[PDB]
Amino acid sequence: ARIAGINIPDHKHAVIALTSIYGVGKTRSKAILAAAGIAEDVKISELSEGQIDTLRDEVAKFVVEGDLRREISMSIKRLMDLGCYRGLRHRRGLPVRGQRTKTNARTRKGPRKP
Amino acid sequence: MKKDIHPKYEEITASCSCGNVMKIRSTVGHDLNLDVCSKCHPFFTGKQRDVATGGRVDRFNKRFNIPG
Amino acid sequence: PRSLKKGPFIDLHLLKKVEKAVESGDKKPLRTWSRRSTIFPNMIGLTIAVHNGRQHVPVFVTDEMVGHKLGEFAPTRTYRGHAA
Amino acid sequence: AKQSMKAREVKRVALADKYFAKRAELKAIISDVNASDEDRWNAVLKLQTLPRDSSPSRQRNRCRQTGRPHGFLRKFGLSRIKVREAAMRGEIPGLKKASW
Amino acid sequence: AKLHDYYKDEVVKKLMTEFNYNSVMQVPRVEKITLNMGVGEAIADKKLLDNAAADLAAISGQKPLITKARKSVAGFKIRQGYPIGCKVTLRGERMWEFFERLITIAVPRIRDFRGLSAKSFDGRGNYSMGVREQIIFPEIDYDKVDRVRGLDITITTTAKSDEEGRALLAAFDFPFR
RNA sequence: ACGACCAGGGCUACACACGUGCUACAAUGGCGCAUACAAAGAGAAGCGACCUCGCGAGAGCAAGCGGACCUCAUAAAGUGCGUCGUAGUCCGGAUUGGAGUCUGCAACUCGACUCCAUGAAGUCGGAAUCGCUAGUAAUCGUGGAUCAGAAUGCCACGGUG
Ligand SMILES: [Mg+2]
Ligand SMILES: [Mg+2]
Ligand SMILES: [Mg+2]
Ligand SMILES: [Mg+2]
Ligand SMILES: [Mg+2]
Ligand SMILES: [Zn+2]
Repeated sequence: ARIAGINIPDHKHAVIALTSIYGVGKTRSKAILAAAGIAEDVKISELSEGQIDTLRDEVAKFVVEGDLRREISMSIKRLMDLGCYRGLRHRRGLPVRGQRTKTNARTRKGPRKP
Repeated sequence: MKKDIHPKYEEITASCSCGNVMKIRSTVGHDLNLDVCSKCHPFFTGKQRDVATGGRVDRFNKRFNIPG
Repeated sequence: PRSLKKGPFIDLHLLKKVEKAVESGDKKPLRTWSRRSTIFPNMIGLTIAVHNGRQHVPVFVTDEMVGHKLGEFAPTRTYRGHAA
Repeated sequence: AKQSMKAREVKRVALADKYFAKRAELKAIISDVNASDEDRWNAVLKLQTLPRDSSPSRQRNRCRQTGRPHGFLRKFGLSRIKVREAAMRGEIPGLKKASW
Repeated sequence: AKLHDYYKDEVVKKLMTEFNYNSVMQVPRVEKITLNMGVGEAIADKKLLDNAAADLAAISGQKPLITKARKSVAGFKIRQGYPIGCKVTLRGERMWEFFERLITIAVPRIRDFRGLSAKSFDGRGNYSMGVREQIIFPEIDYDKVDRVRGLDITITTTAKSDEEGRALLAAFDFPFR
């Protein structure tokens, strides 16, 4: 229901609910809840306090909250001031993984303006 | 000073990677950690300290154990 | 990405002239053509002029620049937009 | 192609013949070994500055009659136009038109 | 603070044996430190002003004074009475705390720092320098930052000429290039 | 010098428009478990088994095979069970950040692939326009040429139909 992570988990299932917290996906959720020793198909409903407190112990071992957003912002800022190729691509909203820019660069450029 | 119009101003702890620790009054609200301080700077000391124990150049060294 | 086991790739000519520089300090911004090499911590000190196709852009190396290649800090395509 | 590119490719072939032997034994084996002498394998990576052309990766398969860098076939060593006009005269054994 | 104690024992004696002062009231001392952020672009959006003044409240523990235009200038489309800048005057204990905080933590934060100039002495003994970004101070955490901004730092001294000002600052471990 | 050699760059850019494809917008589906049926092809500076290591891409050791013998090589749709129950979702995977592996003298521009993390548009598409008459359309996998490495392209093969 409520976890130490600011993100509040949805009632349906457990592995999917864990994925709702930003920074934890399927495998980390698979590893965390299997370290909890609980069946994976249980909901947060039909569940007591004695499991989500154990989940708070295990999730806190991974660095997963909006503090992870601070890391990615600081990593992005490392590429900005570095004067690297990735920073000028991050500066102009261009793709940085070497994708083609002549066409099919919408997901970076954004919808075209006239 | 006016009473309520100013921000909170507390004495806290500042910790540097070279280990020098300072008791500084500020508005951070909690203890904070400095990767570089005034003793930790090549310019002031003229010595260019190499203690990057918690650092990135060190990651580059353990990663590739290249010799001189 | 270099395979780690092979280790960082450097140009022997660049390594030789940068150690001559690192001993006698900064005399001039030494220029080079090898943009494919990484920058070593020992070379983190001098100013390196990387060739970008026609000129040699001088880029002073910082501590965060270590590990990254030289050619990341030398742009080759001049783009200032489309309507100017 | 031009005579310069055929002269350029022969050179690469020739150099590779000499260093093909030199390289794999000393350099590649040392670079891949698990013992991995940190000092000595590092030394030979700096030592991998022999002529670039002596690399077998620099060889471009050109047609042995014309020098076409495209449309190559490793079965015949020729380009696409050359293998078609050589097969049409029956100058290649067992090569007839396919139909199934 | 720390440098106020450090001033009163070491700095006063290190200066009167150097300039041969006859009175201890003759030595240079610092009046105030003025931090001036001129936002300028506030006329387009004044909520930006509400951010930038708050950064001064993050830097020093003092609510800043929102300065006005003082006159109508057509070169910048501002009129007289428009709030355009923020200024904090630091005196006393808060000045000394902020001065140690700047010398110890902030000034060893500028990238590729290679010594600030001794040429900027105002010609009577007051020092002035200009920071370009606010994230050199440890209180400014960048994820909540709207825009990086510059900051004027003005050191006001009791010096009569510039050499007394540079000798007062250089006794406090000032990084003069 | 419009000839020749070399290093680096570019042919990969990007306010845009078009063609051809891949992936989707989901429940005739996604996901997890167990399990079934191919054809065709390639291989010696090559195909590389078994075993061990690593979550994995891969690494180490190391046979057999110039091949109806060995290898690539476990076909997938399908079948049975369980869950998700119409949501921008257990859909979709774009993008991005960290950590990697291989090849190659060298993966910054400008390779492929793996792991973790984020989870964009998109909910069936206007005028208009394309292909197809049967093992065809539609769909699902497989191989090869080119090739050190680099296929959603191309050239072939079978399954359902
Ligand atoms: Mg000719
Ligand atoms: Mg080639
Ligand atoms: Mg092209
Ligand atoms: Mg729906
Ligand atoms: Mg078919
Ligand atoms: Zn320090």
